Amino acid sequence: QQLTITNRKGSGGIPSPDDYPALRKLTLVGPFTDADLQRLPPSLRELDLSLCEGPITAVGIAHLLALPLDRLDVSGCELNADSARLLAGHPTLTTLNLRRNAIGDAGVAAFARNKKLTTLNVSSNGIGPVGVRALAANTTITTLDISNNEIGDEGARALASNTALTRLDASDCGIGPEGTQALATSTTLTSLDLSYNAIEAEGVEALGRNTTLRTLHACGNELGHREAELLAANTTLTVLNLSSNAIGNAGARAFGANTTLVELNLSNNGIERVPEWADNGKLTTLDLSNNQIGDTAAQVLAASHTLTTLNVGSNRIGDTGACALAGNTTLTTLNVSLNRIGKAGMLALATNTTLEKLER
Repeated sequence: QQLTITNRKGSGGIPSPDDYPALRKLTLVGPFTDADLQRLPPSLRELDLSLCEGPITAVGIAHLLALPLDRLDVSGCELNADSARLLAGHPTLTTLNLRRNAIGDAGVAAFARNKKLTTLNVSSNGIGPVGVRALAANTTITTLDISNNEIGDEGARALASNTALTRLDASDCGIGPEGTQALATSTTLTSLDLSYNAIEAEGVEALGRNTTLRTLHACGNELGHREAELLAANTTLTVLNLSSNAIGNAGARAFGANTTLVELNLSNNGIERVPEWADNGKLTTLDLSNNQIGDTAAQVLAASHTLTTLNVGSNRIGDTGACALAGNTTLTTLNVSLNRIGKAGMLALATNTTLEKLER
């Protein structure tokens, strides 16, 4: 019902459908040729050609069209816009990945016509803003990744005009404040990832004033505590992630008041003090890894009535904090990796029965 073939000596003959007619997944690894997948069993409903390194050309894709699978490679194999058009051709494919394939603008333009693809990943294919203007025409992909393609603010606006996309990853797309507000004004987007982007304070303010997003990523855009306050004010988001910023103690303190967020990842923000999240808040999943949390902040954290999933790896909590945390009977997933905790704290944690998963 599932296979993984990993030939590295030239190209291994594919097993005919006679060998096994009961197959859902095929994973292929190493160098291969196009006829190899020509012999593919129609039993197959999925196909991973990420790990293959062979010189697959448009002819491969062509033979694949026959297969009734609804899943495609996770990396492509230096496909060109030719295999992009060809792939939009595929009838049953509901999820296709094409990351790091460098099909031009033209290539992605093709999927503008697809009517079955619900989820497309065309990540770091060199797509300028014009393939975006093209592809935003689609009316069917509900989920789409344009990361590491330089789509400026115009590709941002283009996408903000689309009205089928509910999930858009746009990390490191060269977006700025303007395209950020463009996207902030959408009303199909429930979840959006503008990381490594250099959106500015104005873009953050746009997003703070949004009321249609439910999930938002802003990792590595240098957001300070101002941005943190702006965001924290937003009462509509349930899942926020601001890793690798400088939201400092002040931004943490801001989020302390937010009784609306459910999960909040504040890793790598140089936080030292943590505030007191409101009781009867909604936050249940806090991530504070790679901060500069001492034992004191661990005791504060340990006092939360609502947290059930705390991550506090790569910090400085010693035994006192490990104990205090262990006293928490409401937590159920606690990670305390890479800390300063010693055999006393290890024991103290061992006593805790309420906990379900623990990394130490």
